[PDB]
Amino acid sequence: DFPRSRLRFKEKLGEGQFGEVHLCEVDSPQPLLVAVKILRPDATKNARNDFLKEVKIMSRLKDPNIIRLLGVCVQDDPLCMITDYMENGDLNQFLSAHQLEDKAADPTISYPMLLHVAAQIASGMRYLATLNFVHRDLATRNCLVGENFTIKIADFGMSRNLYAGDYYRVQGRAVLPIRWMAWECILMGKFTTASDVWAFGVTLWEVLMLCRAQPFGQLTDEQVIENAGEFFRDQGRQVYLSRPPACPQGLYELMLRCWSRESEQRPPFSQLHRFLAEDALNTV
Ligand SMILES: O=C(NC[C@@H]1CCCC[C@H]1CCOc1cccnc1)c1cccc(OC(F)(F)F)c1
Ligand SMILES: [Cl-]
Repeated sequence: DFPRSRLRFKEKLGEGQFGEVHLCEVDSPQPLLVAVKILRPDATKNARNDFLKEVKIMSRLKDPNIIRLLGVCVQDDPLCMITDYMENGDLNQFLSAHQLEDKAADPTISYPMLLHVAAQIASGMRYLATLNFVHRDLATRNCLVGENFTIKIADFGMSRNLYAGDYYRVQGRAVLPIRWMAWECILMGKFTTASDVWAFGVTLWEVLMLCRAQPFGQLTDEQVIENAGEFFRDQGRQVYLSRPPACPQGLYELMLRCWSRESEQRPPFSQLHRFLAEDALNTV
């Protein structure tokens, strides 16, 4: 554990439904920067409950490419969660500020580095699958970036105003990231490792687009939901995300397998990782 007195709050990183995140300095660990989530000023009973469960969920997760809990605060202190500061923020903003390098002749990013980024996400999901842990909301907006393009999968929740358009809302219902969701998820509301594979396909599409466009960006929420119906009825009228310019055809055919109607035919994270780390290198 860790005493709240030993933290030096420095600035504000973001706001959540039941907490808020600050960049803090630690002088006497056991100039070290860390990210700390604490209760919001208007902390409710229900919010303290969700905060404590977040700590329990996060305490399961121990992998180089998954966010890790470095510690929590002593019991009689006001509640806190401490994790590594990821200095380049979320992956969506980060990739947005880069463009594909022009090998012929603003920071840039090469195709092999994009593969490297995608492969780390795949490895993190490989780990989650071994725990039978289902993420439920994989997307570039929920990945963090550290030094040297290191990537860690996290989960900000669905409340950030910046990504409001990524979630479909109906009064009294669960909030749904429908443009990342497998057809069975949209129709029946339930999430599996196989639907995480589907979301990974979309996330891989994002990375290869350098996050310059929303998935199915020219279609409405209602058209995206109706597309799930076309997967169900299986009469060849369903549509897919198109091949990104940075994406060679061999890699795109792997993306497409992530959107197979049958869950069993979607590739496991072990195979996705192997392709991204090895096979995709002869397509460079
Ligand atoms: O990520 C999760 N919760 C949010 C986390 C809470 C602790 C304080 C930091 C904050 C993220 C922002 O962190 C920053 C932000 C900016 C710069 N550096 C760090 C989470 C929650 C449940 C399950 C989970 O597992 C997996 F992701 F697998 F779903 C991950
Ligand atoms: Cl948060």
